[PDB]
Amino acid sequence: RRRYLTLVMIFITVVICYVDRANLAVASAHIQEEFGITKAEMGYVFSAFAWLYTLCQIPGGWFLDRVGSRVTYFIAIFGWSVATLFQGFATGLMSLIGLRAITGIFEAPAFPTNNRMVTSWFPEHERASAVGFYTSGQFVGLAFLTPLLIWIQEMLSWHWVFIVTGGIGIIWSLIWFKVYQPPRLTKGISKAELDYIRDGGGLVDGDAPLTAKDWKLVFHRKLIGVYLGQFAVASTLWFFLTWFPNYLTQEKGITALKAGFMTTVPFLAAFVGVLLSGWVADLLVRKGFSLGFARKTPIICGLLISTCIMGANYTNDPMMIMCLMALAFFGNGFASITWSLVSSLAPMRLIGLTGGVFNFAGGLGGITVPLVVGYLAQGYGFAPALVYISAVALIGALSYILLVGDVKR
Ligand SMILES: CCCCCCCCCO[C@@H]1O[C@H](CO)[C@@H](O)[C@H](O)[C@H]1O
Ligand SMILES: CCCCCCCCCO[C@@H]1O[C@H](CO)[C@@H](O)[C@H](O)[C@H]1O
Ligand SMILES: O=C(O)[C@H](O)[C@@H](O)[C@H](O)[C@H](O)CO
Repeated sequence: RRRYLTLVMIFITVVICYVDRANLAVASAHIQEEFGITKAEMGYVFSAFAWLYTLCQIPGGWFLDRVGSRVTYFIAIFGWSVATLFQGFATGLMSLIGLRAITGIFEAPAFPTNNRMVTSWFPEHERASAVGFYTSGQFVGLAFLTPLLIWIQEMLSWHWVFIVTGGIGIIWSLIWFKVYQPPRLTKGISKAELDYIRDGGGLVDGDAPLTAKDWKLVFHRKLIGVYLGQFAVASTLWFFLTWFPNYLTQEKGITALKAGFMTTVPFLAAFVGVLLSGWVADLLVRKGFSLGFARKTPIICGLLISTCIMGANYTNDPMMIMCLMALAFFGNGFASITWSLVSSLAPMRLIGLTGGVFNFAGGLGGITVPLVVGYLAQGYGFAPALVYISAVALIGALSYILLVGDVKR
C-alpha cells in the first residue's frame, strides 16, 4: 500500500496548482482597489496566466521528455511557487503580468507530467480511477482553501494570500524532491506491490512528415464541435477561477467574508458533477446503450445546465445566487469529461496531436472569457457577462448536439 501515497502527493500538487490559479481571484478586488487598475486592465491580469499556459505546453512536452518526470516536477513547483510568493510584493501592473505569466510557464507542463507518472505508478484498470481522483479532488481543495485565503485576505493584507500560497509551494517542492522517485527507485515499496504494477502495467523503471492533409482531417465537422465544446467548458471554469469572487463583491455587493463562504458550495458542486458524470458513463452503457450516446449525454446536458448562470443576474438573494452558481458549476463538472471521448474520434495516427489542439481550444476559452468579462464589467456591469457564458454554453451545447450526432472512429 505504497502505490496510492504517490497518487496522494500528485493530488496535493494538483490542488497547490489550482490554488495558485485562483489565489488571484481572491485578491482581485484589493489589487484592483490598491493599484487602481480598471476592470478591463484587470481582465488582462487574469489572462496573463492563460496565455503562456497554452503556449508553453508543446515546449513543456520537450523539456519533460529530455529532463524527466521527477526533476521536471520540482523545477515546476519551485518555479511557480517562487513566482507566486512574489505576487505578494508586486507593485504596479506590469509586475503582476510578468509573475502571472511566469507562473503560467512553470505550471503549464503540470498535467503531462502527471499522465507520465500515473502511467508508471498504477496499472491500466486503476488509471481511470487514478486521474479521476486528483482532477475531481482539485475542486475540493479550492472549496476549502478559497474561503481560507479570503479570510486571510480579510485578516491580513492581500499580499499574504500570495506569500502563503507561494511559501507553501516552495516547501512542497522540497518535499517532492526527497519522497518521490520512480516505483523501481522507491524504498519502502513492497516487492509484491511492485510486481503487481509491473505485471499489471506501467513503466516502473520510467518512460523511454507533418502534412497539411491532417489539418483537413483534424478540422472535422465532428471535431470542430469538440473544440467549440471544450472552448465553452473552459470559458465557464475560468470565470469561477477568476472573476467569481469579485463578482459577488462588486456587482452584488456581498461582503468578502460572506462571499468567501459562499464560494465553497459551487466548488463542491463541481466535485459532484465530475463524479456524477463518471457514474452516468458506466451506468448508461451498462443498461444497454451505445458508447457515443453514453458520453454525449452528460456533456450536452451539463452545458445546457450551465445556461442557468444567466439567472443569477435576475436576483439579489445570496442563497438563490449561491444555488444558481452551484448548479451551473455542477453542469460544467458534469460536462467536463471530453478528451477520453475525443481520443476515440481522431485517426489512430493523430491521437497525440488532437490533444494539443483540443486543449488549445480549451485553453483558448480561458484566454477569452477573462478579457470579455473585464471589458463587459468595466462598461455595463457584470450583467452582460453572465448572458455571454450562458450563450457560449448554449453554443457549446448546440455545437455538441448538432455537429456530433454520431462518432467517426
Ligand atoms: C524576468 C523573468 C525572466 C523569466 C525567467 C523564467 C525562466 C527561468 C529561466 O531559467 C531556466 O532557463 C531554461 C532555458 O533557458 C529553462 O528550460 C528552465 O525551465 C528555466 O528554469
Ligand atoms: C488551460 C487550462 C486547463 C484547464 C482545463 C479545463 C477544461 C477541462 C478539460 O476537460 C477535461 O476532460 C477530461 C477527459 O477525461 C476530464 O477527465 C476532465 O475532468 C476535464 O477537466
Ligand atoms: O485534461 C486536462 O485536465 C486539461 O484540460 C488538459 O487539456 C491540459 O491542458 C493538457 O492537455 C494536459 O494533457
